Amino acid sequence: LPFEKSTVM
Amino acid sequence: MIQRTPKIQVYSRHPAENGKSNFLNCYVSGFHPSDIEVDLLKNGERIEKVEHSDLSFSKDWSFYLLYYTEFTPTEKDEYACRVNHVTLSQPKIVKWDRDM
Amino acid sequence: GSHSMRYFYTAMSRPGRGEPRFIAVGYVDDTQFVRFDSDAASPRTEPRAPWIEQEGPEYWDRNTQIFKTNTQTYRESLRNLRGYYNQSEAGSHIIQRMYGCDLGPDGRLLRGHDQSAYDGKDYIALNEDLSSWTAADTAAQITQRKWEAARVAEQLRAYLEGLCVEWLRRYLENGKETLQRADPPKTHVTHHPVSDHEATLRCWALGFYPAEITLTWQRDGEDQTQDTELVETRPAGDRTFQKWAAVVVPSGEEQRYTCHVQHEGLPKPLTLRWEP
Repeated sequence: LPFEKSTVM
Repeated sequence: MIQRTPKIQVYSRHPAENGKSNFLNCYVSGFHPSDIEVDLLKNGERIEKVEHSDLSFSKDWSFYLLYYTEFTPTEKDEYACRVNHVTLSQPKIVKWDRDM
Repeated sequence: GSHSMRYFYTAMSRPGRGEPRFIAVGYVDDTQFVRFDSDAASPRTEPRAPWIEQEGPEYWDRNTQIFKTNTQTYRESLRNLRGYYNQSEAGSHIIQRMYGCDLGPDGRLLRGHDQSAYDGKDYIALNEDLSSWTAADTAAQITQRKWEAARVAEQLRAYLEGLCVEWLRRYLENGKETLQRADPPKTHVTHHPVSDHEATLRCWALGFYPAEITLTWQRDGEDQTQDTELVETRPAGDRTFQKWAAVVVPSGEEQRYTCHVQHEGLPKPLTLRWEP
């Protein structure tokens, strides 16, 4: 299962 | 931008036996950026139904792909892999050698 | 049995051949199990190993929602990093990320990883303490500050120590017949004259899993590191791997040479010679 949070760089 | 040229290996899934169905592999690795063109060749002509693995990369960020197709090796048919990449002036052809 | 899980993301801009492509793949050890491609006719998370197929609709939707959000996030990140480096729109660039967890053998979180790169150079990495960042340059420092503001390291630590590990263990149990099975190499030594006075001994290892293996040649019981031609370990295409190592030897001295192979699947290490 992947990491569920996305954050723009 | 630093670019890295592909390493190329051409080889069979199983030990090569004339008349016996097998798989011809072309493994390209250590390259960057990711765009690359790979064909498998039988006596100089592009083989039609070649498949490939999903794009992934190594710990050093360099990309790798496996291209493959069913083939039946014979005494006289010559197999090869044709590879082009931004780092290459013209395509590189690597022949299949059954002891390599 | 020392196991890991990793996800590999590649986001690639391509002006003006449409929007950046985002592709994610997931691996347990040397086995790929899932993929997502923003370029596919219908973008969705797809199984790539038989043991993951038993996961239900809710798993597949969960994955697809995350990778779709990541597709949009990475396109913004590509814009941002082009900005940070004063790069033109001309102009194709790549962000890569690899993150995941390692278990011991044993079975508990050994350590976690989260690293990003830009055009194939280290950009930002989560430190082993899972609490602080290592940023490569003044551009990556901007990313670091943004990531601190959104408490990313804390979220990653929670994932790497919790979910990453829990799901890795579930996959290992579900796919235990393959993932927890080490297939030993099949080995032999070939001999081909190169000239009247020299010959190549090639030590072959075929059909092995996982990819990790050691192949060495010795002359009189000492390593032949500079003289061994060593090929990169390569996939056979049926989950197994292949490798060889070659030395060129003076003719008549063949018996002074031994090939040594170590691999998890072997009862005990192998010692091979050319057998005329």
